Amino acid sequence: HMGVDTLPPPNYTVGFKDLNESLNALEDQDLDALMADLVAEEAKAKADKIKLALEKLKEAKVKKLVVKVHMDDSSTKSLMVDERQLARDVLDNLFEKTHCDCNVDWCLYEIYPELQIERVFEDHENVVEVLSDWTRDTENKVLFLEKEERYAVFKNPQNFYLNAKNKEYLLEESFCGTSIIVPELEGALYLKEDGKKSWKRRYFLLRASGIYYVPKGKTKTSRDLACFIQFENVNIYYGIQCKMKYKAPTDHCFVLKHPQIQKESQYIKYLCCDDARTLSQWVMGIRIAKYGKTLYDNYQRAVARA
Repeated sequence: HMGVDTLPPPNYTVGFKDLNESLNALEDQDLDALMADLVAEEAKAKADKIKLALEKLKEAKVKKLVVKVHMDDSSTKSLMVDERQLARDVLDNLFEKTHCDCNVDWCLYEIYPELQIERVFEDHENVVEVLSDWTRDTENKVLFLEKEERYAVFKNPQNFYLNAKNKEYLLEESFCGTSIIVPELEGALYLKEDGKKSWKRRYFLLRASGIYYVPKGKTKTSRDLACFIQFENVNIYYGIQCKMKYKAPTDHCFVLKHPQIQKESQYIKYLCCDDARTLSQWVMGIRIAKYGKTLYDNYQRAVARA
């Protein structure tokens, strides 16, 4: 019932040289906002140099991180992020700084350059929590960009649960109820074998708790199917260049990985779809499954800011 293991059996700045460079990278109002919290022309260059040193003598309390966020146009922004802040808050901060259009597609996006995987942050996720799993010498980056797939189901619920008013009923039925209705989603995918550049086609089914399969005949798709993986154990990511790197049949790949793992590992599960549409279906479906009603709330909170 538990399925495959996603783990083997039983930092203060991210994107900067040291705590100094990160604080030197803060905007004016932000540096002053930190000073306000921390306590309880040539003169500017020296006064803000002392604010730095004063601030650098400030530990305990609500723990803080300075996070470099990478923008569309290759610029960056350094944000103060304490451990109570969700992606929703960091987003709200980025909407103020950038004066963007505040559409629902804007999101934080993590990239793992070594593992070549990437995913949206969900808006309810604790930013510090996510970044804590990263190593000291990490290549990982946080991006601010538009991903119009992130709330696909809420814009077009008919495209996943296989008119303005009917969409409403579908979502209310699917989300605004006693329990979440996960899309009826089943099909063949290619599962990468542990530690090998080889892939096997298996028939898989989406359930609220995880991905399930038909073991070996066992009455085909009956109701005594086995558990491949539970969603509580993993985040879902896009896999990049799985074709070239692992001989994946296609480049339409998702990756299921425990947050903690930061290196090539056989506990990381790679799945390959036949086309881009099947990938889209599975990613949205697994996200609906894992996050349920929270995802719907995330959507509603975003539409309010639009």
